[PDB]
Amino acid sequence: MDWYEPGEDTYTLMDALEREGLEMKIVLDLGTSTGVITEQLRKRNTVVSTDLNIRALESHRGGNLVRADLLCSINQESVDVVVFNPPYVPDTDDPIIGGGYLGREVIDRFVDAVTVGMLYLLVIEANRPKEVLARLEERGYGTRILKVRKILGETVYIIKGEKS
Amino acid sequence: MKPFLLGLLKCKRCSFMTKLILECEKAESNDVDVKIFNKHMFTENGGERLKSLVNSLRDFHGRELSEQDISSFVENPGDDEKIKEFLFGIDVVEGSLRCDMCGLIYPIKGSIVETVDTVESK
Ligand SMILES: C[S@@+](CC[C@H](N)C(=O)[O-])C[C@H]1O[C@@H](n2cnc3c(N)ncnc32)[C@H](O)[C@@H]1O
Ligand SMILES: [Zn+2]
Repeated sequence: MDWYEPGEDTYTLMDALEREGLEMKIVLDLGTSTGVITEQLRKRNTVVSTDLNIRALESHRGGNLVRADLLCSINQESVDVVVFNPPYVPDTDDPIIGGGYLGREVIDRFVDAVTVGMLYLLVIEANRPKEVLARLEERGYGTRILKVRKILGETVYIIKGEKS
Repeated sequence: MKPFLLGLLKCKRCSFMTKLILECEKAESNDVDVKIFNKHMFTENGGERLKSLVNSLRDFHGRELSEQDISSFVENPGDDEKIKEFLFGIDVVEGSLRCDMCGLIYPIKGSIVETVDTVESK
């Protein structure tokens, strides 16, 4: 695939975001791909959308586009919320979907760099959601599993993280 | 890229905040939904970032700011109708962002800010 296309996983993240009613924030849509989540977010927020995949950015629904590797080029002090449907697929290092060992390599890199006040992260059962929660706690985030949903292939967990 | 992004981007090499300086090959005006920006980034040093942007875009006449517009915004940041219009109402399609400390360059190509495939200038 040239870029990651909207799937049941993305729609469960979108459904959870919808119920939260995020409004009046500066939101980073990390791994925006072609911007399906950005499209929903920009209705109530100012959104910066980033991806490693230039092809997806070049066919983006539209927004404020940055090609970047996670958050290194982002000033996190300026961002209220980060939303991330990450490459979570175990045992591949495909640049779009691959999460390598446990499907957790990008997730783990993200958790160890994230400092914004609030985050929404999607994970699957194979990533070991509890280890993700734990790592987030270690980073100062109070966490909770906003939503669990079985989809075609696996079960999706939406993690909400917030600093006190 | 719209200039409000200058409140959100940073050099990925320097471990402290630095100033990213804009070079603009071409820019288009954009119609001015939610427009929130990091006001403090544009107020500090008497509106340094704004002055920097105004200089970078001096050959672009689609939209404009003035000494006064900037000074007054620094006074009353609550009155940012003109600032928002400048920061959200312009899109740099072709250009560059340069870290003033290490000279790292982020090309801007087709309005996308490229922070992965960088250029050195020092
Ligand atoms: C599973 S896809 C999610 C796409 C989209 N937001 C959605 O929900 O449908 C993960 C996305 O992260 C991007 N990605 C992979 N590694 C990245 C990285 N290191 N930094 C930023 N984005 C990355 C991929 O290109 C891909 O678009
Ligand atoms: Zn630098």
